[PDB]
Amino acid sequence: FCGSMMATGKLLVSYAPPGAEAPKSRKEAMLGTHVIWDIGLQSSCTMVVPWISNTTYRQTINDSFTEGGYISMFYQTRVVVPLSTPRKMDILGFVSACNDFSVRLLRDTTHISQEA
Amino acid sequence: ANNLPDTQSSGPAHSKETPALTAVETGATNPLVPSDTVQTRHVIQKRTRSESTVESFFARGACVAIIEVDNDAPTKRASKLFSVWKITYKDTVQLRRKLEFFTYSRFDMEFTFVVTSNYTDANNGHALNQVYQIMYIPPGAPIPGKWNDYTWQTSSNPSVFYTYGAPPARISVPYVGIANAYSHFYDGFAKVPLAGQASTEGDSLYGAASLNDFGSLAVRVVNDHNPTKLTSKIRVYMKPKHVRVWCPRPPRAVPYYGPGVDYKDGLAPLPEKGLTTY
Amino acid sequence: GRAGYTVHVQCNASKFHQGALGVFAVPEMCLAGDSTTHMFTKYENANPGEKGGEFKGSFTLDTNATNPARNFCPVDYLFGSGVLAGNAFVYPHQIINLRTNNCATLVLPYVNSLSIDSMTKHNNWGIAILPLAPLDFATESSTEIPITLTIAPMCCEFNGLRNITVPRTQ
Ligand SMILES: O=C(O)c1ccc(NS(=O)(=O)c2ccc(N3C(=O)c4ccccc4C3=O)cc2)cc1
Ligand SMILES: CCCCCCCCCCCCC/C=C/[C@H](O)[C@H](N)CO
Repeated sequence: FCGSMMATGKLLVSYAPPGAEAPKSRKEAMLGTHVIWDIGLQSSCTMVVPWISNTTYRQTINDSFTEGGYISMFYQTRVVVPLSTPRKMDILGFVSACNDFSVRLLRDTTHISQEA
Repeated sequence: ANNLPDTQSSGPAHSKETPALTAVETGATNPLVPSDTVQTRHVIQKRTRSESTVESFFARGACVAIIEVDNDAPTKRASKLFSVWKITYKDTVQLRRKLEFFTYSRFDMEFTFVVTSNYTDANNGHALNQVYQIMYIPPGAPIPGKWNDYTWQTSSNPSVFYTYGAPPARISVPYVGIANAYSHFYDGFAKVPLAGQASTEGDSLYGAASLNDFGSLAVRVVNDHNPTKLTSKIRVYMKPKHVRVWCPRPPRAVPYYGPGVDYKDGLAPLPEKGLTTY
Repeated sequence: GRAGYTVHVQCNASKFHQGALGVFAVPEMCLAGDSTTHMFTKYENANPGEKGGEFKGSFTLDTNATNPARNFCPVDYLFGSGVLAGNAFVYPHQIINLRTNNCATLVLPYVNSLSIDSMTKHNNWGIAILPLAPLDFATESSTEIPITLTIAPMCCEFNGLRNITVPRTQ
């Protein structure tokens, strides 16, 4: 959370394992895995997306058989600021792998290409 | 009924411990003693809380009902030769309020019956000493329909025959609840209405559990009628015994209105008093 | 059905706001009705669901005899049951004082006169939230802040399986 120190709020960060309609409101999202983040002195919050999969591995392509689920963020209460404070702020997102993470079947990427 | 802690001598304080300051937001009460904020002497405390135990608080017979019966010719349709009183502590207020300091309770109950009688007129002779029958009718037992029908045989119901002029009758019952405690408050219904049921089905009074939870007392004058009409009142006094209570509640502040928590009148209990007036 | 609860009331504001909420967990929280008929609140209104209900500032008697509302009329200073609200602190409670905290957490055991009871017929607990000190903020426009309840059943235990109960609504 990169707002002012005088800004307060509670957010909800949710992970819904796949197979149902994607959460489009907090009511559905709070039924899945979720963390309620209180914006305070500690300005960062981490939600672990646990490994929940039918297959022992997922493919690194878009494929419904090994789909991973849905990640969403909602306002739990709301952002509240006093006067003389910016009413719009930014949050930044980061992602990393946990210590249980692994990959296999080396392959060439689609992220780099060359032309004659 | 335990004794109270002695007050310990406490001298001047100059330190970073601040018992005076607290945070009621936590929901806890600051357990301060006088020595925390003023200098105190040593006092050997001799006062005790023997009379504020729940047992001592309820160890009193309270009048819960006044059952009026008559001894008169059965042809006199105005006279009432027997009376049925459904058992409850909610016909009066005092014992009710004391009990409703708490949400749940277990207790044995002592019933004491004080019977008084009088002539109604003076031009029809006199009367011989009356005997009164007080029959407990547990829920489901047949309720008397007449002062002299078969039900008064009381083969299985407990009955007390009280002779007028004798000391008030008295009996005891154990804790008879079908639950593990009496519920002074029930936030629910006897029925859950079901979708599709007509509006006349599944409807029950809010907060009532059973239509007849503890049965009734049926009271009559056993004697055949004298030529003159006699009126009697049986005052019922309840005393809880071996009381246990759970989940204290704020006491009733406005007049009771029915057997529920409803209120209609007297909604302005507090009087007027200046903020800066001692 | 049987369950305890973890109730978490969430209400954040700024250091320039002020106000206090009393959050009370009331066993057997019976509320007063709105009519001359005793104990007349209907099941549908007594069980509003997640939306809950609101305390009122004064008692209004429902005089519509043809189509009675049969609803609660819980007055705030009577704590909705004819007892002074100031004494509601005898109940398990916390205070959200906006200058101090922005949340309250009440852990409620199963409280009842029975080991287990019918959850559809009987509400074991009530949650009451009363503004002990009014919300205020240095602006002419009326400020508003949200309160969010997050409740977790705990040690849920169910008995007597059969076809599903479908309570009447509306
Ligand atoms: O003299 C006193 O001790 C006595 C005198 C007054 C009193 N309070 S009262 O408000 O006047 C009152 C007066 C009568 C009844 N009452 C009835 O009228 C009745 C009829 C049938 C069964 C039970 C009852 C019963 O409680 C209840 C309360 C209680 C007891
Ligand atoms: C002459 C013998 C008569 C014996 C009568 C035995 C009945 C005992 C009744 C005790 C009264 C308990 C108080 C009431 C408890 C709560 O109100 C109920 N749980 C809810 O209605």
